[PDB]
Amino acid sequence: HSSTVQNDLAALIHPNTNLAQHREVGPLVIARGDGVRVFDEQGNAYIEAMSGLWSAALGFSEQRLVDAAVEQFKQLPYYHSFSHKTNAPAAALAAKLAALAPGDLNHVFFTNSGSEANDSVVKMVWYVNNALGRPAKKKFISRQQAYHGATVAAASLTGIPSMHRDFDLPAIPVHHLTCPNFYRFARPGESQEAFTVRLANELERYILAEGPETIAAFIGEPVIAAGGVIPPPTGYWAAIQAVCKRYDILVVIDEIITGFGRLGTMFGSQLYGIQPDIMVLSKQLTSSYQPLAAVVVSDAMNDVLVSQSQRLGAFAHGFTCTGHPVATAVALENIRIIEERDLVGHVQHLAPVFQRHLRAFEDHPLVGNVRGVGLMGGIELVADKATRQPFAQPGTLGGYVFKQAHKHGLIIRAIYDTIAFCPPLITTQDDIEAIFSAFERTLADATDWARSQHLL
Amino acid sequence: STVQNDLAALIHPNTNLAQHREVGPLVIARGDGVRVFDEQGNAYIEAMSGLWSAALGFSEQRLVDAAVEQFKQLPYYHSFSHKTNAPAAALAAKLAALAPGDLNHVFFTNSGSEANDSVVKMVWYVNNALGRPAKKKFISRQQAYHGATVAAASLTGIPSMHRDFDLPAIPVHHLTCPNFYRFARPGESQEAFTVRLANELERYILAEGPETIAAFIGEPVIAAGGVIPPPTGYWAAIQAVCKRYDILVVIDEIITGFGRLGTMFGSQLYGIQPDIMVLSKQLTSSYQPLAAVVVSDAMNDVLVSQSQRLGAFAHGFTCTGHPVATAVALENIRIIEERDLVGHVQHLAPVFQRHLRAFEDHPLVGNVRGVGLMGGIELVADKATRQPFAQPGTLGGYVFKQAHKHGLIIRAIYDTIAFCPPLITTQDDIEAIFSAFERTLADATDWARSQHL
Repeated sequence: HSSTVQNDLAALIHPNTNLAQHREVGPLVIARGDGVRVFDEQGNAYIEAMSGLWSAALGFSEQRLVDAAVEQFKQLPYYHSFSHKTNAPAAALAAKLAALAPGDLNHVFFTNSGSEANDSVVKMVWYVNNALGRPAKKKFISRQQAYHGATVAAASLTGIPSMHRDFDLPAIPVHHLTCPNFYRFARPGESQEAFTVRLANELERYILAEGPETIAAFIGEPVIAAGGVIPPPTGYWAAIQAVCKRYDILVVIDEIITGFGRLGTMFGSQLYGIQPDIMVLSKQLTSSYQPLAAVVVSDAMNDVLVSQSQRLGAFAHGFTCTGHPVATAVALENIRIIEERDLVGHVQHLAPVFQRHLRAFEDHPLVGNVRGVGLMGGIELVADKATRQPFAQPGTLGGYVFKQAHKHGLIIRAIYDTIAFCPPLITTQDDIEAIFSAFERTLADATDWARSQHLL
Repeated sequence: STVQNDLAALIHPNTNLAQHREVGPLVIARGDGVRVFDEQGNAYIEAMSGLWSAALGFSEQRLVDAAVEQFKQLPYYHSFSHKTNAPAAALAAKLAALAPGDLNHVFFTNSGSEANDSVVKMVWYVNNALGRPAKKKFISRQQAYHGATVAAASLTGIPSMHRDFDLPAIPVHHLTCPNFYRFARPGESQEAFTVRLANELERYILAEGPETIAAFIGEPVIAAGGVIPPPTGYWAAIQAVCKRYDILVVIDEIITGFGRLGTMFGSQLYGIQPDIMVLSKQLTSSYQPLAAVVVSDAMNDVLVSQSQRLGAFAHGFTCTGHPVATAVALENIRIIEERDLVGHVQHLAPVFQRHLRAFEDHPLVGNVRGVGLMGGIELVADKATRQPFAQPGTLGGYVFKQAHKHGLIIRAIYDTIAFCPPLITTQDDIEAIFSAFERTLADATDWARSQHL
């Protein structure tokens, strides 16, 4: 027990942690960062194959981000954006994001987190529809296994059952479509194109049952990340958009994870041909070196927001650190770096090698499914490959892989019994070989451990 | 280029977005102690510390140094799945020690809004765990401010924050605003007002059913709703009622925290023992986005017992416990303690309050109120009848704009002028503030005649 461990154990409530287990096993203290690696307090190295929380695009020791922070700290360490006040980095970053975003996504509202951002979206949509004299048009459509944040509103949009348990969620009008997961929900011999068609029919039937005039918006990640790295089936996004367009339902695309090159395009929306009305960004926006998120909205949306100020006085919504000069300065440098080094290009060239390494595990006895796009992938472990069936208590094996991978210098994320990989954009071919080498040893240990636990 | 960029692409918080297209932004470029400078080089005394937040002013190098030091070690890591970092852990322990009572467990967020949102979820979670599914309603107050997320803004009780947002969206009741000047009956004492306010709460609980009411939330002093200190005895009475019906007491110190009222926490000044305390703003002087929820041992025990059967506390933000933001909070608090800035406020408060009170007999001023280094000057149309103006906020709106021409940034809360200067404010700064305000108020007296009110 070091000073940090004693302090942690006394006083710190951990997010997304088994708080009871935590009292027994205690924390793992991370002390230092170096490229795609982080080091614990004892000096052990770990390849961070998840970029932290899908977030650390430029790795854990990019000096240029520190420099951008330092530069801005010396000018103006803090000011707000209320009552017409602004600062240069926020304004520049707004314009940058307006330019990068497809279509007429040209207006930016800043928050600290993805959660706050999605919460802001819910409020904006309600506000807009009230302004347009459509009081009934307020319901959001999401999907099972979606993740959209942790505030009451955002977590309501979230569709992972464990994130709702005992939190009285959803607490706002939300309907969750089935998870677009071909491996799990496709019928025998059904094509992806046919699955897409059923998924789109599911959406349309729901709209018609509820009444289109009651449905304001659809929200979705291009690829479902925290829900188990589930890429969409072929044609999914074109079908979903066509239905939304037919019934005047806003399309809200959550690129909190997919944004800034993760899928081999700057935004996942480009890869899947999505034209959002609203796009939400965070994480790789700053490599999480600073808390920042952005809501980008259409000119149409913005026009309604503005027309509301005409009759209501002010847009009565904001956070203290909305537009923080340091956080936005860091985002600007982060984006400069991604463009200048063509890291989107790098991902396109690295993706096939990353995916090939993933696919290598298809024929493993424990592996039921492998899936991935760009530089994000998942390996789902199952009890029986024939019946694609999960384990007695899902997450037992994944939980073990998560712990055991540490002993081989690897940090991954277990989503129940799916192992997730989302390495930094600066990952090299050599880093990939190191990751999967370490994972192969972990999976060997797991194969042993699973037999002695009589799980298979 | 900043203005063109702003006008093209930036949706401003808490701004008239239509007016913004016409007048455009004011670009703030540089900071120096209690001053900020625009792009054109004009100086302004920031008598609001930004948003009640910049405790150590706008150019404290030690905070930058703490940030830089931490950036070079570990610029980012998360606190999920048992992971931790040294600053987060140290800050948790520090806050656990500073907080009164058995407030010993800390959960970190980026904002006050997220923090209060977390509180709502924690309370619901705990009551579900303890087999009380109906016990979920929050009690707040008119003019309260608790944040801008759907849930937090629902707790907020400023009507303009709800307009056209379909809020509240969760079970909440708003008590009358504890504002003696405004809502006392003729010749009523503060002690009597408090008694009615406490009775109001109790009778509401009994009418709704105590088994449906989970928690009370309140700022010790209502800040954003118009710098409204509680009436005498208020907090003792409110606590007694809450205790009687097993209603959690949640104290929002997002603004009052870290010396603002002349004690480290406002809870100490007013003898409040919270079950839950919420902190932000002055926690980092807003140099980094950070907030903290501090909870009792009892609360925490239930959170822990839930992990035993659910497998996880299924709540978190990416930047929960951010090593840089927490590092900065630690240094910020170290600085407040080392310089005894709580002590500084105690010695400066009487001078600050005296300067405020000087305006009591001004023709435009109906009421002056304040505690510690927070104050408000409420402008009215008639001092006799304590009556507001035709459209509230017209005069205050003018004072806000006009003060800029005299190098002063304040905040207009409708027609109440708010003052919340940095903890590092000096006696000289105070004289400069009120000097500039006196000129502003003179301009306002002229402007009010020509507008016929």
